[PDB]
Amino acid sequence: KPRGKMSSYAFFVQTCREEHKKKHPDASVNFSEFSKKCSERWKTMSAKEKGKFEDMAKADKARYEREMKTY
DNA sequence: CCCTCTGGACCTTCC
DNA sequence: GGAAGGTCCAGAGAGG
Repeated sequence: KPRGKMSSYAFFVQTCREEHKKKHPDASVNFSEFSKKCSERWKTMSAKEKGKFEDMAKADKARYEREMKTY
């Protein structure tokens, strides 16, 4: 079962969590409040501050298709 | 000694 | 429109 695609937002939240952990390895992390602030941040980002992540998504999009052609 | 699932907010992909 | 299925997850149950 090939993993499902990961949107730019999925990549962004993963990255926000990697970035948050490294500087605060003491991290509580509440499902509801981590989600809210990641998406509150995604709003204040620009079409190309986001680009870094859509690229990661376009890549993982190609990955899915490639694994998909064998399952 | 060492994968899967569940709750749920939020977002994009897909029907 | 809105379901499906991603991201964030600790702890428990299932199994090597």
